[PDB]
Amino acid sequence: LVESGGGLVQPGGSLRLSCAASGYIYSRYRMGWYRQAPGKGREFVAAISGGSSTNYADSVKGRFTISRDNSKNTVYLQMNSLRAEDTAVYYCAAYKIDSNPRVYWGQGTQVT
Amino acid sequence: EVQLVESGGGLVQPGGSLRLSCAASGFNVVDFSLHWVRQAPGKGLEWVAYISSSSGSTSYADSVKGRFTISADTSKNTAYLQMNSLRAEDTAVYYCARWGYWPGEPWWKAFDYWGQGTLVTV
Amino acid sequence: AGRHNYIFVMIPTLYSIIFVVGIFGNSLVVIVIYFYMKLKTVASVFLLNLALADLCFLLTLPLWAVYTAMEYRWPFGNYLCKIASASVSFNLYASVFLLTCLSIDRYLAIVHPMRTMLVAKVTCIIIWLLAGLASLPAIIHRNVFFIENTNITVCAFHYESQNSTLPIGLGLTKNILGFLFPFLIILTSYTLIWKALKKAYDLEDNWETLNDNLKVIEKADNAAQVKDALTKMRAAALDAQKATPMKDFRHGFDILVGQIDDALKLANEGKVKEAQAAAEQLKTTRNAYIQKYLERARSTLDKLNDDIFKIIMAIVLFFFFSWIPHQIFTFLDVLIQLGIIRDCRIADIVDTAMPITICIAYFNNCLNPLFYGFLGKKFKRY
Amino acid sequence: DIQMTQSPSSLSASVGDRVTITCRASQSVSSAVAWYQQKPGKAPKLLIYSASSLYSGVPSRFSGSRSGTDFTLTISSLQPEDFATYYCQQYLYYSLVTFGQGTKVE
Ligand SMILES: CCCCc1nc(Cl)c(CO)n1Cc1ccc(-c2ccccc2-c2nn[nH]n2)cc1
Repeated sequence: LVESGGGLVQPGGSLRLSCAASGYIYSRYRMGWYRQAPGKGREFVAAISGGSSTNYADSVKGRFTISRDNSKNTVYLQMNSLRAEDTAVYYCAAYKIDSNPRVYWGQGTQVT
Repeated sequence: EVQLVESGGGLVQPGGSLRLSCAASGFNVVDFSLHWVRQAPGKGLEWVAYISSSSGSTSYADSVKGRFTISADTSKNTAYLQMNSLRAEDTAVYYCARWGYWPGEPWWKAFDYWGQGTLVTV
Repeated sequence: AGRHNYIFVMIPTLYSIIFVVGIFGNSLVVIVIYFYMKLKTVASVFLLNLALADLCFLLTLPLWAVYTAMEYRWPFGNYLCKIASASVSFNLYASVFLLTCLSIDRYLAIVHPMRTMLVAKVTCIIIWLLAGLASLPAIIHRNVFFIENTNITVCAFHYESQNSTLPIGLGLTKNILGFLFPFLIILTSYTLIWKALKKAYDLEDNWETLNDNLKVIEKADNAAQVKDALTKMRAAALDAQKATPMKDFRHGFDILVGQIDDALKLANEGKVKEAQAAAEQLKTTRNAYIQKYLERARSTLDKLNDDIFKIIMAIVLFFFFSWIPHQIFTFLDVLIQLGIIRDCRIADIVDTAMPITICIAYFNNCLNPLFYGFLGKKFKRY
Repeated sequence: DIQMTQSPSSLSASVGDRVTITCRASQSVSSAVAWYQQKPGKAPKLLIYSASSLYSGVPSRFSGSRSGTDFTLTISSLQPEDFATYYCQQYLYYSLVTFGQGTKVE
């Protein structure tokens, strides 16, 4: 069970894509965001957990900031300069790599 | 109902004789074996002897073999037992019991109906 | 963490030794069953299909060997990530279904000894189709996943949420369809086997007591050895009458005890010569009513002498003994997925012992051929 | 000469207790064991024939089981009327009848 959030905005604007997760899918699972551009596959956008340092895509490091919250069990993505081809649908994945690897996807939210 | 009644009990000096008779009713001796189980005053039950009227068989306890003579009479539906050369140990309460024949269930029921019991003293 | 690398570097070599041992032994098993046994019985068809499923699984095993050796860096692509995991799950399901059918066949053969080779082949095809159907989650959801922004690829299980309830189902459909429902059928089919063996053994054991004591009467003329031998025969005749494998069996022993009672009659008086004359008649009664029920008791107990029963029992017992670590740990994962347990130690032990359990669970895949030559005295010559 | 031995020489129990009496035979007597109950001054009454079968007209408190040569008589609830000497018996053959020694439930 992985939630989602966010919406559309004019170019140059900012908005906080949110994604809450269950206690299982948050504590031990590396929670991250993947963008699936139209006519293209999903690509890494962010990640905040999983016992590893936070990671941003080289194309988004300038104006992206993924955040978390230990209380409400949520993860937020803070875009700053939404321009160029950032118009896409963002999936909130929580992958845990083990001998039975799992990738918990989520409902996508169209952003423009 | 089927009942068994004893008789012939009494007091006699050792070496005497008694005619302990086990009368039967309801059933017939021709289809049942009339045994004899005795127990000394305050002691456990001990087997003595039996009669197989249909098969003409007879047997005795080891302490009783060669001492007492047993017999049955199907005409009067009663059993008999003769006491010869009584001893102090022989004193007991004599119960006559009945027991079915092997083919069928009545064998498996063991001594199902016991006699009233007769007292013999030496 | 990184400490687990030292132990896990020896996982791929265990996979390789399992692969070579299985790919040799199960191939030998296939050729032996097809040539020296010619599939002349139903028990041969199921074992041959078990060997074929072992071949199918071990063919795709070395992919996971390098996958664990490369530390989860699956390079073979999506079209193999979706078929290797499918092969593994199909191997589990097909093996357990074949084992259940083998146990059911053993029960039917040694409890109800009454063209079935074609029925065996049809059931085998149905088993393969059912196992392939139960491997559908690995067909669909298994997918190559690019770890982070790097080029690392893993054959991850894609629990696409908001369209799937499966995460609960997959961990439980394995623990139920692959270990629980098969266990009940196999345990029932083998408890019933024990009951049929116990009744057959009781008749054979008690009739032996009649035989040995019968020999004692003839050889001894002490007038008391006849009593001692006859007493133990009557007690054995009564006991055997209760060892039901209907009226003929009961009526057969009612006369038998009657002859013992007749023989016991003259043993009391002292007619030793007439005692064994009545005991001699026991053979006449045996050949009429008891010998018919006496061959079935030995015939049923002779099925334990078959090497097939020895092999199947070893195969079934090891399969559920080697699957008890992983199936138990799989259920622990199911509980932890629903929030039942929120312990770091519980999560750690589940996520670190599971690599060993998978190796243990499929360790039986290279031990099935070793159960042929060890217990199959006929199979040794081949 | 099958010797029959009774373990509880004199069982002591109170009303409502669940009592057992154990019988061991010298040889094997199959399931040919009967249990009696001799109230004092009266002839014994059969309770269980064939070591496992209740007699007609007997309350279902008395239950008997056979485990090889071990024969046990069990009373589910010790009613106040079940206070008497219980006697074992083996009846493999007519001339081979040997009783137990007596367990008087007090
Ligand atoms: C000896 C076989 C080793 C298989 C294996 N070792 C490792 Cl490590 C992995 C990576 O997850 N894998 C892949 C894998 C793991 C478990 C399964 C599996 C086993 C039983 C029941 C279901 C599955 C399954 N997992 N996903 N779909 N089906 C299938 C493939």
